[PDB]
Amino acid sequence: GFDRHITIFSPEGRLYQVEYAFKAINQGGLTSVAVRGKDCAVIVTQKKVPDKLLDSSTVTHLFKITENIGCVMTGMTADSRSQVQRARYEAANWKYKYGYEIPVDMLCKRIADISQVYTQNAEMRPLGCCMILIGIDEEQGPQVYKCDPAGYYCGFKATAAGVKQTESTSFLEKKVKKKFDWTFEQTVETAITCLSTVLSIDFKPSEIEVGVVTVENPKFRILTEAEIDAHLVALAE
Amino acid sequence: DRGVNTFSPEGRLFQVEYAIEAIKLGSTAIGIQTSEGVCLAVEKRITSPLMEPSSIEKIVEIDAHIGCAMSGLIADAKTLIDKARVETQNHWFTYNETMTVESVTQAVSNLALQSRPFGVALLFGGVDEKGPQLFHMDPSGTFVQCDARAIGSASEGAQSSLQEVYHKSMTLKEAIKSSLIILKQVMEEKLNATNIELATVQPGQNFHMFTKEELEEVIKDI
Amino acid sequence: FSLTTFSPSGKLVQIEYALAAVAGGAPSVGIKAANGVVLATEKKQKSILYDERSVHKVEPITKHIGLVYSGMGPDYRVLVHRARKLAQQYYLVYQEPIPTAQLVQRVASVMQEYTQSGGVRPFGVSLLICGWNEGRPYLFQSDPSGAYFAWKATAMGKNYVNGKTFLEKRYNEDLELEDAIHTAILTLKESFEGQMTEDNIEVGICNEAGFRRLTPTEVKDYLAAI
Amino acid sequence: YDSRTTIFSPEGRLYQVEYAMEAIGHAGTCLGILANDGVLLAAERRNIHKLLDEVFFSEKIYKLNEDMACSVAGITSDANVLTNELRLIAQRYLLQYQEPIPCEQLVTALCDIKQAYTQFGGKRPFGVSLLYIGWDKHYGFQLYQSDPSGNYGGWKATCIGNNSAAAVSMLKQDYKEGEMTLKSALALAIKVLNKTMDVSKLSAEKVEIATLTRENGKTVIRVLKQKEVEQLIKKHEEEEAKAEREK
Amino acid sequence: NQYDNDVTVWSPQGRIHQIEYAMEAVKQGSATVGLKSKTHAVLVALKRAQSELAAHQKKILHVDNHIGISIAGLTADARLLCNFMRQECLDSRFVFDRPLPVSRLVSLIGSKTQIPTQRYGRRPYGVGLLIAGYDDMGPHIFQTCPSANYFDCRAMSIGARSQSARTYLERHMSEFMECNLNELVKHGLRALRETLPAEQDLTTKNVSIGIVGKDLEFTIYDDDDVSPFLEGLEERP
Amino acid sequence: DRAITVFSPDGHLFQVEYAQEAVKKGSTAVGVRGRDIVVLGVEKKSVAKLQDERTVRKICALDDNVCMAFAGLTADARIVINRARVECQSHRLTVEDPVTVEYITRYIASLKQRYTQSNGRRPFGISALIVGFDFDGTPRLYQTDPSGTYHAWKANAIGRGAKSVREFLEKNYTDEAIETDDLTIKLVIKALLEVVQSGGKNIELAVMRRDQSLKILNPEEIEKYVAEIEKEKEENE
Amino acid sequence: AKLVRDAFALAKEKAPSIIFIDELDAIGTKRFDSEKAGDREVQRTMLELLNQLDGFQPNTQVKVIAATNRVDILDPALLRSGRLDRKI
Amino acid sequence: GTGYDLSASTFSPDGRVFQVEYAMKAVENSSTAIGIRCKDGVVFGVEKLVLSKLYEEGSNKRLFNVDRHVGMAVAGLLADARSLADIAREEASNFRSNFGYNIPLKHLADRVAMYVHAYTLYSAVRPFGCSFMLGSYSVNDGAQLYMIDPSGVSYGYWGCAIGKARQAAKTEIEKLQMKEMTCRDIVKEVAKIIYIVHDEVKDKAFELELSWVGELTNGRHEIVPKDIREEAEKYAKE
Repeated sequence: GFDRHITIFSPEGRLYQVEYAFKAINQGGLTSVAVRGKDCAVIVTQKKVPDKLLDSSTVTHLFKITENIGCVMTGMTADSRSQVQRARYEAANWKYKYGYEIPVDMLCKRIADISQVYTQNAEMRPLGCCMILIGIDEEQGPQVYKCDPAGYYCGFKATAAGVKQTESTSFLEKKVKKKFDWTFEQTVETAITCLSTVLSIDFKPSEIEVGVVTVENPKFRILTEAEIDAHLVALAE
Repeated sequence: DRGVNTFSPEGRLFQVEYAIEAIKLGSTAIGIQTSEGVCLAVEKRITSPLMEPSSIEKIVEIDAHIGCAMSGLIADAKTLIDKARVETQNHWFTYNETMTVESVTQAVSNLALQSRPFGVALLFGGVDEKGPQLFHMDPSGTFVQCDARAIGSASEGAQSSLQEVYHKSMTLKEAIKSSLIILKQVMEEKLNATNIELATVQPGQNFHMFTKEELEEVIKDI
Repeated sequence: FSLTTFSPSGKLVQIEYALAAVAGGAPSVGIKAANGVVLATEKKQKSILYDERSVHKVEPITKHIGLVYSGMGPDYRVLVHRARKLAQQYYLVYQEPIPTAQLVQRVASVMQEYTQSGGVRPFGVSLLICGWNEGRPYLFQSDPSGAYFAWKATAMGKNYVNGKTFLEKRYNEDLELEDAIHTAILTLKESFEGQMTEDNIEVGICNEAGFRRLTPTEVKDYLAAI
Repeated sequence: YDSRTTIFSPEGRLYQVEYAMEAIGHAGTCLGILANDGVLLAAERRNIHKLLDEVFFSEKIYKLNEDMACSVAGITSDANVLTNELRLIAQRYLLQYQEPIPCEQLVTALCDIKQAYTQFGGKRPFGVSLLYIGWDKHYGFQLYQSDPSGNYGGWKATCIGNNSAAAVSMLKQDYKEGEMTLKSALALAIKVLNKTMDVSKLSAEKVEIATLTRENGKTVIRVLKQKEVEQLIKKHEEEEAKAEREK
Repeated sequence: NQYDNDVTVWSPQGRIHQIEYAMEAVKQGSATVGLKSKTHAVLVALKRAQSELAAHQKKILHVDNHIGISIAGLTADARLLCNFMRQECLDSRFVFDRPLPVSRLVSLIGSKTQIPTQRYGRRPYGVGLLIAGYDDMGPHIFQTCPSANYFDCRAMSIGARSQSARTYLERHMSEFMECNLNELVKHGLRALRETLPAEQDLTTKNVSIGIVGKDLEFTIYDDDDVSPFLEGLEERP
Repeated sequence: DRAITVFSPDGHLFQVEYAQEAVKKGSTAVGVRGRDIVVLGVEKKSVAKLQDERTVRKICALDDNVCMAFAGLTADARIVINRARVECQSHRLTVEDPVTVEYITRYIASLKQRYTQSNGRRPFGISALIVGFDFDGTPRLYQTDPSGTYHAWKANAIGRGAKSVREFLEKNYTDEAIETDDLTIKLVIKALLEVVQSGGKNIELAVMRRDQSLKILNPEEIEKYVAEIEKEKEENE
Repeated sequence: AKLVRDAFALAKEKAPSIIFIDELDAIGTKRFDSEKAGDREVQRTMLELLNQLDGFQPNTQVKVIAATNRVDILDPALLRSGRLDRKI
Repeated sequence: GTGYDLSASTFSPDGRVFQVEYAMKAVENSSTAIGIRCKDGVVFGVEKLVLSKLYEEGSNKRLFNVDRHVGMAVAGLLADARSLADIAREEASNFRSNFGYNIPLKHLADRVAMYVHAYTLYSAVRPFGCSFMLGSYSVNDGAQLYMIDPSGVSYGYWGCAIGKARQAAKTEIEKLQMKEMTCRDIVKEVAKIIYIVHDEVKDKAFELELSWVGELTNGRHEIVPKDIREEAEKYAKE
């Protein structure tokens, strides 16, 4: 047998190991939402902090890969940090080999290629962490992409990952089907209300951490407590 | 279990408890270390008369002052004996003197388990500054100094007989006859010169074949 | 062990499972016309959240070599990257032949690192190759384990059987002009469930002038009046 | 019972290798017949789906060297790499000695590589058996058959296909050494191919044949195209009609 | 039991089983004791004999003038450890002309033996080491188990039926610092004699003594050298 | 249970045993000494009308004074001859004296032992046997078991029917019947003739006359020797 | 499950009895669920013993004494105040 | 279970790595530990089982010095713990050699956690059976404390515990009011918490290994003077 134990093709014609890793992303108890807007792209994920002995300063799941690209990680934290380190290394190596900064789509493609190498062979195993990376790209506007443990890198406008990712994707599909572009107030509010409807806790402005990349202002802004509180007050008005 | 490296659940890894019991399939060999020297007696156990007796050899001289008797897979014993010769020659070349039999046995034991472990037991015997010496090396990379050792299919019975027929102040003349009578008791056929090989160790002589069919002077007394 | 493996008596069980996997569900039809070759596939993205101009199913390996594929897209990315590297290496070794159709057979042959060195797990994608730098077009298929087949019209989707039946009944034929892409779209229509649109259908064409992935404008234009 | 390739049997058989060689009989069909002033190969085109274009110009018959050509009968994945390695070996010998490689030496090298593949390491045996026809200065026209076991054989009339037993029986029944010529070899090859292929009146498309002939100090390996093949078919049909009606 | 097959695999109940089996290698071996003093370290090893004709084998291996070890268990991968320790000590002599301190050597041994406990296809070194050394901080006695977890000890014994020797040492460990060389050696001899059944008794041929001191370099005493220590045995089998 | 190159619970080496039993599949091989000539035969009985008898190569030369014969797998045997021939040419390059039969047999046995060692290499299921005149006049015969060993034999008798032919040889291996070259050849016949039918031309004999090249007996002379054997059989009522 | 029922039934029918169940660790697993053994068919009998612990609540007869070596190998099912409570 | 908890490379049907789920059990079984970030430093503390009085004064100590200002308090399988401590020492030395100055605690913890994740990712090698706290102080960055699980990642901790009784220690840790208490009373309180955790109720007598780092030691992570902290042990006893 060992069809479901190693990274080999099943007799039915499937690959069960990556199918298990995708559910491993669901394992861990977390969700994230990515929304692309008219000019910006925002990502928000809940900050599940058990007990205050932890440092809320460093419990984050979102990081700066480069000066303009920011990721959010969903799944096991160790594999998440390993893939974040790999993405930072890839961005730096691209900037060294090619003068211009690495496009977010190319970075997602490289990470997905690494993950596809992982699902190839049998000595190693795929990393159970799904990464959603955003960044402003010239002649393209805001750009959002998702790289999965299989190696399929895609996703745009509104995309979510986590335990209750299906409900968030459904609500975001309803929102994007409603034909109206989101400015840099509506995109953030849409993401916040999506994640709030997914998990109804009213989202006290301490349990989420939102990352924003706009066009007029580049860079991955990890908005502070004041900014998220102001956005929450504006939304709940 | 079955893994050559995995330890047993009780006390000691397997597949080497299997390698050590390869002298059981091997033929009997007995060596006596006396003050006069070291007597190495083995059986050739020729299966057919057409095979040349000189071809079947279980005692090979590692050097002029070291003799070795094998018991087990002759194929593996060839490699071990070749490594022993190479180590002895390297030591002599480096230090311009005769390598001690204990050191040779130590080197061969080091090379014994480093590849599936070798399944042969060796009876090294030679002269040194510490008189004549004999060492029993076993497939599990272990060597022990011994005065009168038996090895082979019936190592138990031969060793038990040697335990009571040996005394601490014997000579070569008594040692050879004791080894030959024991051998005749262990084996199935008689101790014909074409079937029994004998090796002698002397402080002032190199270790040569035992008189090459003129050794009947020792088996007629038997 | 570390290569293409698992071959019992008279069988290639692992290869057969790979072929069951590449059955997929993306038709990705290919038609070799007199003027050129058309590789048309279906991009049926889940919901409208995904994008169609972000990822592509048809990839130009070189100037006039286009590529379409089947199930296991992540494997297909690595395979097309390897094919691009191999074609570039051939063009660098044999400098300036404008190698497309005298290379299409060669690049298909060098698709032996594709499967003959499987990499423990064999690739789960079958790919169709088009090239027209010989005065004549070429359509080749490489499967998860075999080699070049030199097709004239075929499909590699969930309904590839009935797709191929439609191709032969509709007479892929030999006198057909470059605009056999209409027949390719019709063949996709048989293996399509929905109102196919410009972003839903991606097609690349390779004629004697070169290869070009048709933009949604021309895809919608062809889809009009169907 | 089978396990990792490098094993034996309680009796002492290489059952993996035997299974592979028997599987070679399954699928594919090639036959080689050696005659004076010309030795030829006949191959059965398995898949004749009308949706192909036949642009590779050869599927079973492979030109491996100026003075030789082969025909595989195993899995195509190993067949391609084996043909590439065989061409590489032949051209390496040509570079080293500045002389066409003798057929026996080439076949021994290939069977050595196959024996190595079935000998050491956890690597599958090359599940492919191929014929070779060629000409050299020492032995003239030669024919060789190599199996995945790596034990080649110097044959003069043999088949390696599915109904290889029936084909070799038909050859043995209607083989005459010495008197055999290139045209008679063609007739015998077409007849035995018609015997081993159940559908009578075989089309020129389903049969691919190549003949190696010795021109003036030069070896010519001509694959017989469709028109010549069907003309041979027509001559064979005339012979069959005359033989059947004359009774 | 599946989970006990390999060293790499981890048991569901906690610690892995192969290393626990490895500690049985030292358990199935001839007994050996080792005790500290104010100024000397003494090892008393039971030279187990195959038969009366054969010698009593070799124990208390020699490492350097100030360090000596006693093996217990699998003798195959024990001369290897002896060679490693000799090589490290000689490297220390060659690099900075000073005797390698025993603690650093034991740490090196633990680090070296830890890797086989994690690398697939490598069995743990199932050897119990009783290292006696005299660094600048007086004598030292260290016990190295195949689990690569060394221990420092005032007086420790390992081998078959070594629990009785352990109990005797513990009950008499209070009067160990203030003891003469002969007194401490006799303490060790009494400890080892209590290990074997009443039929067995200490002989000059079946015992070995390893003594290292401030002015006394490590020396391996046997039958003629042991006889002065063996006198005044106070034999209570 | 276990059939790999590891020691079995009762000892032995079952893969090596299987290789040693594989020689039974093959053909008989006989050969004798005599101080005047070594002659060895195979007696192959399988030749179809369409296969060339040249390339059977059941006996092959090494250095025009050493020849070997097949018993077992043909491909492994041919690889053995190729490697052994390369080594004979090497031992002719260095050590300018020509190769000795014992040296090449030792090399073949060493190669077989090396291939039996380790799990990767199949243990060369071929039993070779080598005759030939040495540089110092004396012709010798060695027979190499597939495992690791070689033995100098007066008669080899290896292959199918080995037991019966070896019993026949050892029954009447008369040196007075050896004497002359013709007597030696006729002794090899009527011994190999005993195996299977041996009717028309099944015998495939080989000849090495002192310093002459490898002589392969012509079929007509083989029939002549068979007739002489029949004449000797006659007049014995 | 049937055995334990009639044991309780026999105990009820014959005086205020002493139900001395040995190897409680064997009866009840610590819920350390692996696919090697999930205590699936023994959870059958465990809850059966649970529902018969309250059968004799009125008139307070037939005591249950469970003997084991390691109490930690039990889930917080039998360690109940109306159920097994006196751990000694 | 069965065929899925055999190698770390085999994912569970639900998407879990059971090899690390069992490696965490060794940490849960081994002795406990505690590390508290005081107002101007970090104070460690570990109880160690003296399994036999044959052992000398506290050896194979659970506390380690991985760098000049950084210390590691580890629990679990102690041999692999020492190997990982050697790895951390090598990492700190390499960082000091390359980038100069002293390795920041967050970066050191991230690198060692990535190394541990590399060991738990593959199949031939097995996950480390140890969990440790890395504590350090500097004037520039204050005091930091990161805890690494046998497979998890470093997390910032005001006060953390690992080992046999994690919840029992953490309850009183959260009861203690940190962030305004000097490291002296924090030493006293960590000793108090460890003695509150059971020592001889079902085990042998325990020794108190306590570590120090802070401005009172100007960095320079060192073991607290045991002679003068025996009275802190006495206060903990009361």
